[PDB]
Amino acid sequence: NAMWETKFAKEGLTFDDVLLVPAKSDVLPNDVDLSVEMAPSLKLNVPIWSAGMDTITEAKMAIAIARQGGIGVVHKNMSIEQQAEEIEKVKRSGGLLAAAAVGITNDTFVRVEKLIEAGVDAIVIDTAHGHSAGVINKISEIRQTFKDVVIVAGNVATAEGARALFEVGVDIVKVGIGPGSICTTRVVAGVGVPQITAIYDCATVAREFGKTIIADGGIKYSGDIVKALAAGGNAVMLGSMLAGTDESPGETEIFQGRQFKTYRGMGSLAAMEHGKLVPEGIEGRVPYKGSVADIIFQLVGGIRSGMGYTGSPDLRHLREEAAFVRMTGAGLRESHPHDIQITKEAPNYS
Amino acid sequence: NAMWETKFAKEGLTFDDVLLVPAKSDVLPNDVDLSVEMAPSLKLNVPIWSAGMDTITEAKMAIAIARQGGIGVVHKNMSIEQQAEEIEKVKRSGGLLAAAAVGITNDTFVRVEKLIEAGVDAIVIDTAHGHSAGVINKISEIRQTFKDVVIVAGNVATAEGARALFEVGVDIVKVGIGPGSICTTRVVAGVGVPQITAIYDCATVAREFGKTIIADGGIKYSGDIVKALAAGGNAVMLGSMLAGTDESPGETEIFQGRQFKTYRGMGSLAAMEHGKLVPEGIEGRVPYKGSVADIIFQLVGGIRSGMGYTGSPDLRHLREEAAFVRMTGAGLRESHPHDIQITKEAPNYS
Amino acid sequence: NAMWETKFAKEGLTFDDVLLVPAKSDVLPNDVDLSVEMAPSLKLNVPIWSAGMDTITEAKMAIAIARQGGIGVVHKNMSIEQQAEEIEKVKRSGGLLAAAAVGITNDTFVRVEKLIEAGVDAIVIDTAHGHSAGVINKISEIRQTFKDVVIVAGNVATAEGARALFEVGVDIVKVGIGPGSICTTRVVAGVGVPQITAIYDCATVAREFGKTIIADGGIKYSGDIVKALAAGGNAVMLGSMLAGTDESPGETEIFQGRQFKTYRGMGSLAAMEHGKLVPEGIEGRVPYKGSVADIIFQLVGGIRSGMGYTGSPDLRHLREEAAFVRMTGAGLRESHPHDIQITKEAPNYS
Amino acid sequence: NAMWETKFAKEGLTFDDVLLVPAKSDVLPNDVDLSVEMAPSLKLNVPIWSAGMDTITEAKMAIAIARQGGIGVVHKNMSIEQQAEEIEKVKRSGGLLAAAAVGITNDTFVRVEKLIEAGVDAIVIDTAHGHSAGVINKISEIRQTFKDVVIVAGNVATAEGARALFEVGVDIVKVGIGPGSICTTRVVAGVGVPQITAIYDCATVAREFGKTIIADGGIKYSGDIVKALAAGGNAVMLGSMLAGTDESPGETEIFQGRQFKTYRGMGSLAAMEHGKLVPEGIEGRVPYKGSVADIIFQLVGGIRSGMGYTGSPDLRHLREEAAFVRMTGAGLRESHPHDIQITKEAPNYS
Ligand SMILES: C[C@H](Oc1cccc2ccccc12)C(=O)Nc1ccc2oc(-c3ccncc3)nc2c1
Ligand SMILES: C[C@H](Oc1cccc2ccccc12)C(=O)Nc1ccc2oc(-c3ccncc3)nc2c1
Ligand SMILES: C[C@H](Oc1cccc2ccccc12)C(=O)Nc1ccc2oc(-c3ccncc3)nc2c1
Ligand SMILES: C[C@H](Oc1cccc2ccccc12)C(=O)Nc1ccc2oc(-c3ccncc3)nc2c1
Ligand SMILES: O=c1[nH]cnc2c1ncn2[C@@H]1O[C@H](COP(=O)(O)O)[C@@H](O)[C@H]1O
Ligand SMILES: O=c1[nH]cnc2c1ncn2[C@@H]1O[C@H](COP(=O)(O)O)[C@@H](O)[C@H]1O
Ligand SMILES: O=c1[nH]cnc2c1ncn2[C@@H]1O[C@H](COP(=O)(O)O)[C@@H](O)[C@H]1O
Ligand SMILES: O=c1[nH]cnc2c1ncn2[C@@H]1O[C@H](COP(=O)(O)O)[C@@H](O)[C@H]1O
Ligand SMILES: [Cl-]
Ligand SMILES: [Cl-]
Ligand SMILES: [Cl-]
Ligand SMILES: [Cl-]
Repeated sequence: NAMWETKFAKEGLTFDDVLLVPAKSDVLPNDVDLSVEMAPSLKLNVPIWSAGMDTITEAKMAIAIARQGGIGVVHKNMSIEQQAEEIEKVKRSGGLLAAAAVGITNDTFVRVEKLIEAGVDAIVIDTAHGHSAGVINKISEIRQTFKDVVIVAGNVATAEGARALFEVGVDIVKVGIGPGSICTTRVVAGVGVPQITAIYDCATVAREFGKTIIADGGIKYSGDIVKALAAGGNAVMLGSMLAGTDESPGETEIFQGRQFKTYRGMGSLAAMEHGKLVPEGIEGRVPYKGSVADIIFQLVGGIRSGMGYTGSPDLRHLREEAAFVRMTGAGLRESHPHDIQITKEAPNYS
Repeated sequence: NAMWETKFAKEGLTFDDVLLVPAKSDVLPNDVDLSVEMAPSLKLNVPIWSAGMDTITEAKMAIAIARQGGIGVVHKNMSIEQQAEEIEKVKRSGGLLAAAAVGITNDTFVRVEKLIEAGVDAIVIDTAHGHSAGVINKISEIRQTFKDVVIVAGNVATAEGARALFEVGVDIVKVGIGPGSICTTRVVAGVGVPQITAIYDCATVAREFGKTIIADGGIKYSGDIVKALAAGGNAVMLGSMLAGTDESPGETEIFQGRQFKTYRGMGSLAAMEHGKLVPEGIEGRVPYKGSVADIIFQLVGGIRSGMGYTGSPDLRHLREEAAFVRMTGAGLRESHPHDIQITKEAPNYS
Repeated sequence: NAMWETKFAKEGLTFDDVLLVPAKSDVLPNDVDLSVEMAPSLKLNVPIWSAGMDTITEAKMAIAIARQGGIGVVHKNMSIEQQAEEIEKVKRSGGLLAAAAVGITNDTFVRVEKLIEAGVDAIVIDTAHGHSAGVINKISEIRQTFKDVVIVAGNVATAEGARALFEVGVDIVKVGIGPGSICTTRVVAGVGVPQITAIYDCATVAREFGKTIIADGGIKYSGDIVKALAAGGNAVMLGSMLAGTDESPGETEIFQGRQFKTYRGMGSLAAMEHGKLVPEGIEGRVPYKGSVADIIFQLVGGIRSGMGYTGSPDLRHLREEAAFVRMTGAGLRESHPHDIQITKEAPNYS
Repeated sequence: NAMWETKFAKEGLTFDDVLLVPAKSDVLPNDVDLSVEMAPSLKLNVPIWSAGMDTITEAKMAIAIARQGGIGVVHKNMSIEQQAEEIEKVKRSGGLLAAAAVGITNDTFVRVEKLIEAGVDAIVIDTAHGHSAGVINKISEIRQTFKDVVIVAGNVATAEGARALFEVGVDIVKVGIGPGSICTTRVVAGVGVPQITAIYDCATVAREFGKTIIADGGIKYSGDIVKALAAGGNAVMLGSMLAGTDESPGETEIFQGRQFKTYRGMGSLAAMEHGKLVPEGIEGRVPYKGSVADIIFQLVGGIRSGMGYTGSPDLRHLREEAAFVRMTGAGLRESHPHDIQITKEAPNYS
């Protein structure tokens, strides 16, 4: 049995397993082009999507991140009327780009229709297991019903899963099973793929179709964005790094003389109340980060620095030509600050 | 010398070394079939055995877990009359399934006979080193004396050990040398096999015989059960995850304003008093977990979630067709929640 | 250049990298033979040498460990008259075995002569770098001067180093560069070999000569002794595990309501005062352990347990036939107790 | 696409991944030759450069380290007149060797000229990404303008980067992208090479040209210097290990009853104020270390000890002939002191 014999053949890498190799460079960081074409009708100035989560992205977040060159995915833990109204708030703030999450439920077709009426630019079909017959069949039916809307669908973590979604007309495949900071899928179900490998395997398929992927989950620092893009992601999706900003939906708390905000998985127990299956996320708090504009400024600055190191004048070169080097945990220790008592907080390092 | 030259050839994986790869799925988690045939006369509704330990399973535990679809192994740190009486309590609670542990001692044959008189469904011949001449010879003699009883025998961690036990008529081989949470076998004797590899090597033999194995020890989360089953285990045995429940034999203590219960290895010093050799277990305490019904509900929910991800409609497909991906410690860090202060305890994550 | 190209070819394992595989066994732990012939005139009942260190072995320690079946190496941080007098105390306690450490200094020949006059059974030529021209030349000269004395010489960590010492008539080669608990050789000089690999490479040479080796340093638990012997060591040398016993030279201190004893490297600054080069050891304290008899009882019990698991009826079988399995750090975590609050101290686990 | 297929082919090692193998030795540590020819006109008695950082090296540091056999790189976070004046202070302290850092800015040519007028011995062209067209072109122009000055240029971490700099007449290539203790390049930009591999790849090129390299960053102990030199570095550059000395520019602070000094990356926010791009360093404090003379004495003593172990009579033999052994994290744990409560601080181990 080939299936029995190859049970443990596959290997997987995540962000902390790899570094990008410096290469000959002709481009300064400030001259790098960060724009990316997600689909023929959807181009971003910076390759960053904000996560469709009820503690990350409502209209306030989507407005802030679109003004920085990204796009926000308004979460679906609200009525169809409310979610459409959030989209109208974004479009009425200068015609900014806006995306909106939908599930595979009995309201999906009406919800998509009202979101399109509100001016939405992308529909984000968000499911725990995108590589399933019922999901692929509904997606294909959505694709034929709404022929002109940009469709993001996920999540998958394998070539075969990304191919199954591109085959039914998905424009953008969202990649990531288990890497999220608030996620417990891998300890509760035992299922996942290390995220760098998942990006790489799915990007290989996306290139064959001429489409794009979103690297979703597990990003901890600006350098992880560069790794995610160089592994083949056309853009990334961020929760943890946008959590605790002014524009995120919560209100700040004071715990032990310091400001925090709530960040919780959409599969946590509390989040599923807001909208049977056992939880696959936890509920937590993160330190108050400040404004989205300031955070994106640091992220973008890390991407530009990385691309100056790799000689990437645009994201295409970073995706196609940047090489990695594998490292051990000892290499990870060398990569972070070591043998030093940090006295002042850096704006891009905690 | 081939033995000298191959001293370090073998490699071993445990649960934290691997993840299950998501695959094309046609089955929702709630429609998954969790039943397993351990032997022609013994079928379980959920593939879970409770450990034959004096701080895990007496009649109260065996009743609770059988009512959830599993089976309990009543421990043998009691007289023959007492252990038979515990079995009668289980059978008088609605004819529930019941198993009972026996050693290889001078009372084994009488103890097995009285347990069969009490209505026991499986005999669990529990030994530290199942792959030994004296144990295999007594087991074979038990097999010929009691021809119709389901026999579990262990523990082994190699193909040759599992084969030696199946060769003398053992119905179910219990697998695990050293992985137990309360176990020190590997630091005291230096002996063991990482548990995923041990399950896989033994399951390969079990398939040749048409018999089954129990993956015993080292399970920390519900996702480890899915890994254990996908590595070839027909069912798992749990101590740590059932420790501290209402139905476990101890009484709850209050330490620093919180409830705990005693959990100790059957090879710890205190456990061997209750029933020379140096200890191979420690004595500890675990937080109070609540009822067995609530804990099994979370475990079962993780198994169903995992099988929906792998597209396994029953445990046979999970055993034969699910693939793994290997990961580093960095991948393990990504798999658990990271970079977040958990504020609310999840029912399936500590 | 082959030397340039193979700079990083070699790989090395230590105790925490490996486990012993259980095998078919015909021998109970209590029936195992632990005796070992170190040289034609030197046989031990248990394969354990106590370290020649000024906080481990003087006459009191050598007496206690010889009474348990081992042999003690009286340290040389004392005059020739004093060290010879310590040996007389051992021989006057029932003719017990006794060994004594010598350096390569300008008193070595007189010191060896007086120790032989006192009845010493083995001379332990202790040097930091045994694989050096000056050391090998003095050793060869000692071998020809004292033709009938058992000679231990070390330390080396490679086949070529062990071969160089056996070539000049060394009876027993002591193996270990850097693994000691109190040792900083590897961080100060950058030099060493992981200890399991060092034992294995040197044992390969020892078998060709028909001689023996002592696995010296890095032993943390009784299971490490079994790994050390199965990797090819004929016996082990212990410092850390005998430190803090009643029979060790220090007096007990009380720190924060608990008893401790001093344990320090013979290359620490303080130890070199007692007897230029930069220190290669640290000075520390360990918890009070109790009597040597009780500690050896636990160690011996772990060895017997390990050999029952591997089916080794004597140490020859363990050396020649026991197989290992390699494991990751995740496997190490599974091997120790995990996910449990230990409440009672085990006699063989801290 | 070969670039796509080889995205993860490369592997990298750092100091904690490797140990030096002991070898046959004819040379005592005190007889080892530590001198190194960096360029035909620049020879050092010990192979150590002090880092060109505003919390490490001004005239006071450069004087102290030159008096120990090394050379100091006076940092450039000061005017041209001030930096030239610091160099005059060094030359007026007995004609000691002195080096000075320059950037690639609009003052570089005047700054180099005034530093040469002051008697500087080496120019250290310090850039974040030495493998860039603009940097290589300015360096080549500096080489043709100042034909007789020793030129150090960096930093690179690849063979192709080192080759590009040697091709334009650089005498000494400085190697290290990301390993620095105060450095965040690898987490902010995602870019780097584990330092042992980076030294080895660049040294391979340096040998073809007959030139030299400086191993810059990540050195934590004296043993790391030996590893860095044996991996092919002709000398090392130190920040962390010289930070907090009397001769470093800061003044000592008292924090919680203990003395500290400020150590900060030249890419930290505060350091860039002293002289847009996002920070790539943090600001911290280190314990007060004492005098440079005492620290160098310990470092040099570790190098001599290492070379006695490897049988290296001079640095050429260490570079060309010393072999390494690879180890896991378990091997790293064995290499440091373990299972001991250090009571007295060692002069070469924290
Ligand atoms: C409860 C869990 O929730 C989540 C898991 C992962 C990511 C999340 C992100 C946002 C919100 C919730 C999330 C879940 O839906 N689990 C789950 C597990 C296996 C499944 O398998 C299927 C499925 C299989 C075959 N056909 C259709 C669906 N749905 C599944 C849902
Ligand atoms: C003291 C130790 O106890 C246990 C070890 C491992 C798992 C446990 C689970 C429940 C209760 C006690 C356990 C033990 O029996 N150790 C031990 C070690 C090696 C042995 O080897 C043999 C043996 C070898 C050859 N023939 C017969 C028996 N019995 C052995 C017992
Ligand atoms: C100071 C250090 O001390 C020790 C190191 C390692 C183990 C110890 C155990 C007990 C007591 C002291 C120890 C040492 O001797 N280091 C040292 C380092 C390199 C050497 O190289 C040579 C040497 C090389 C070539 N010929 C003769 C001697 N002796 C050396 C001594
Ligand atoms: C802000 C950062 O600062 C440093 C980074 C690394 C080491 C440091 C050591 C001392 C002082 C500052 C350092 C930097 O210059 N980053 C940076 C990143 C990418 C770059 O790419 C280029 C570049 C690329 C192509 N042509 C010319 C320059 N310069 C770059 C500078
Ligand atoms: O509770 C959940 N379980 C599993 N994954 C989740 C859950 N909630 C959000 N996610 C995923 O995790 C991503 C955010 O991960 P982060 O950026 O690492 O914090 C989201 O964009 C989702 O893809
Ligand atoms: O003290 C002992 N020493 C070694 N293994 C033990 C001991 N007691 C119980 N076990 C094993 O450990 C299992 C429980 O492991 P856990 O589920 O990881 O807590 C039991 O089912 C036995 O197989
Ligand atoms: O200070 C020293 N530096 C390096 N090795 C030492 C030093 N002192 C003792 N040793 C070695 O370390 C062994 C003890 O190691 P332990 O059993 O792991 O504590 C001794 O038998 C010596 O071989
Ligand atoms: O802030 C910075 N970012 C990145 N690297 C730096 C920065 N400042 C200094 N370095 C490098 O780090 C080296 C010192 O590293 P350390 O010896 O490990 O403390 C310096 O010689 C520079 O090569
Ligand atoms: Cl449409
Ligand atoms: Cl029967
Ligand atoms: Cl003699
Ligand atoms: Cl010039």
